Amino acid sequence: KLCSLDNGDCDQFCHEEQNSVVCSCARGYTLADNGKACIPTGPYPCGKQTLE
Amino acid sequence: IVGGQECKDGECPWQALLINEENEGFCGGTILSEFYILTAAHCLYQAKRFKVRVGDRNTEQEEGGEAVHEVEVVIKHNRFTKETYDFDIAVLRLKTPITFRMNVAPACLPERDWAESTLMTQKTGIVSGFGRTHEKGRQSTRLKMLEVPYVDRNSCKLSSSFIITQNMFCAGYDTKQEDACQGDSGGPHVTRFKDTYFVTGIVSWGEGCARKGKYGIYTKVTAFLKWIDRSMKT
Ligand SMILES: CN(C)Cc1nccn1-c1ccc(NC(=O)c2cc(C(F)(F)F)nn2-c2ccc3onc(N)c3c2)c(F)c1
Repeated sequence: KLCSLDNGDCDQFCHEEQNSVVCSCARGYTLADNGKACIPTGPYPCGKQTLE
Repeated sequence: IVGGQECKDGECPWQALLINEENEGFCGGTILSEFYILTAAHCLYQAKRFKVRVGDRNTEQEEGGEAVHEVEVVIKHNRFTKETYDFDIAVLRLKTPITFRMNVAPACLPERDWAESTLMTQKTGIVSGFGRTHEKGRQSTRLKMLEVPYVDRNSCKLSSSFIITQNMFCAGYDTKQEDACQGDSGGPHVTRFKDTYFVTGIVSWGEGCARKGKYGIYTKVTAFLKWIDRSMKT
């Protein structure tokens, strides 16, 4: 079910284009090489509780 | 916040507090970026002059991470009206950038379509603030957070004495004694997805707090994402 099926396996945003899932991230994140995971570009990325 | 628990160290880093001249909070806000705060438009009618404090969890002590910021620009939605509380949204641009650190970090702005299908369909959202802890009591000196269920739109419209427009949504409990309250207005309503929190609403209003058969009414952020994008340039 694409994006309906476990968020299309995306860490964040999921889009259905040509019966294919397309993952994307929030500002401040970089889509990982697998095209699914979102990696923080710098310190204190949005949406993350602070640990340090 | 009625019920719920304290925000522990680093748990609600996106919480902002609008403070008046007497240096006391009267509303909340959400950190969107180093320069922008998201709050309720109706809060701009609660003080002639105000600033924004971030990184605070206890108003009685100096936890060291607190930082007060002067507002450079107030961007209130022109369609807001206190007659209906519709379009209860505003963006504040700070004069100096917020330096992120422990207890000071932004919440993520989601994309509308994804947020409405995935985030707003989750069982719950998280609301937080320094507002009243009971309808007839005082504002808390401690930042609280509360997990609030998304409420069925029909149910909530039936429960309201006032019109729930397309820019509002309900969250909270029918009878359970937990709810946002006076003073939390303008504060964050975020939804957690895979350990990342996205802004989904703005504390707006409610007929009392934690009253039986009443829900907390929030501004539907996903309906203003394009508006927020544009405001974050003014
Ligand atoms: C101004 N008129 C026209 C009434 C109106 N028209 C449309 C909506 N409303 C409307 C109804 C009730 C309220 N009145 C509160 O909003 C309120 C009063 C108090 C108390 F403590 F009683 F003074 N507390 N609130 C409050 C604030 C933020 C909240 O977030 N979630 C909640 N349940 C909640 C509750 C309002 F602020 C606007």
